[PDB]
Amino acid sequence: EIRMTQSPSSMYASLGERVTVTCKASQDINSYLSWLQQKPGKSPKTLIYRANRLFDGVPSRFSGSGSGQDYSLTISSLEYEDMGIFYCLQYDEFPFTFGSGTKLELKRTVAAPSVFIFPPSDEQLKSGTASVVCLLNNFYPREAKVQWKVDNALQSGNSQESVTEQDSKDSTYSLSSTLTLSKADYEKHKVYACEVTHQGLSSPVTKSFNRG
Amino acid sequence: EVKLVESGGGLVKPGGSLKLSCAASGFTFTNYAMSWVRQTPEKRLEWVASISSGHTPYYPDSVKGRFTISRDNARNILFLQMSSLRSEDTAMYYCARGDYYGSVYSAMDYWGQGTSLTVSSASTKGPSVFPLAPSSTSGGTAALGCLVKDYFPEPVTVSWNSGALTSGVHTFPAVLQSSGLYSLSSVVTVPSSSLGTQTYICNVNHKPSNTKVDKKVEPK
Ligand SMILES: [Cl-]
Repeated sequence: EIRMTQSPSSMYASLGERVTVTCKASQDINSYLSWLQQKPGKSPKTLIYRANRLFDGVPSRFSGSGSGQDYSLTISSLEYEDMGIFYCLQYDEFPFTFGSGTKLELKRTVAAPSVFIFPPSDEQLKSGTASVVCLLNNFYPREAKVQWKVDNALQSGNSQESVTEQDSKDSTYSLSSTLTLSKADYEKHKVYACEVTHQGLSSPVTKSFNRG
Repeated sequence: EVKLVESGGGLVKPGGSLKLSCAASGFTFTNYAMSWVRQTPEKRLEWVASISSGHTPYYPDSVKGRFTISRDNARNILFLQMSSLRSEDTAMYYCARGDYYGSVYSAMDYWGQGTSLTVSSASTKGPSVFPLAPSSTSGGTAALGCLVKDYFPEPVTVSWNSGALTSGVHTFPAVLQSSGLYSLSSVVTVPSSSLGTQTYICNVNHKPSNTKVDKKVEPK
């Protein structure tokens, strides 16, 4: 019933920066509002409750302000452990409602991808399918274009991609692109190339192999 | 140390029923209000149920008639009995403790690790694990991995060399294939000089199907 809207949806920041995130409610909440942090693949963890109060053990850099409908969370000096998604929660009236979240990622310098290509295994081909995998390792920013080229014929509709969350040590991303073809179509062609374009590279990088 | 530990998830056919459990520790369970919250595949959080210090339950309309929250203050256990399950209930389910004042009208202080629920008509299918073989230039790095293909439901866990190898490992998120089955890749970057002498094995586990696989990745 009560709507919780957050701003920005996502944002990059540098360590030591002062970050402020917003939460807006559709009704007067009387400061019954908590801020939680959830890191990728982990459980939520409460930072602020009652809008202004630090929870047990929460660093002093975290502060909460607001009243009525408009509330805010502020990190005085950003730290590596502060990355993740931040949610707001109203517990003033049932049903308790959560904001959509604000993803907070770490700014860093451009980083070039290491590109690798993997031909399909003999085990798989016996099953009738052929998966060709292109790997981009440790790059920044997230944006990257991966084009498949079978015998210099650009591919479309037959590939999927997956991207990791920001690395803990280098804050880079890694990407996996899989081209799946039937074994019949796979045996019909020779050159399997993966062309990568990314801001850390001066010119696109193409990794390829010949089925023979 | 507050510890909330959930158990009891898994795969359920539509219209079925299942019970979730949350083992509380590190606090006088009886005085604290408790709640169930779930996280959808889109990663949105939805309040599912709450129970006061006086065993009074509270629900949203979406689950009102089907889910029942209960608690056994003797063993320090929170329950979520779900019935008439719908495909829209697929989500990660968390238990959460409330403030020390005992009211359900408080923040969610501590959260459990979460237990996963998938509501599907389909049967569990274990993955096919294929090697992503590395080819090398002296002084360069080589990439190897495992392709974990065609499994349902999530999740699949992957370790390398039974956990001995963690450095440089990237296990990507699962993608839904046009077939309706899931597929993930797990890769590890290693020094080229070590490829002919070091053995690399990915240990793939798919608990929904009780499927363990150990594929040894060799150069080509
Ligand atoms: Cl279904």
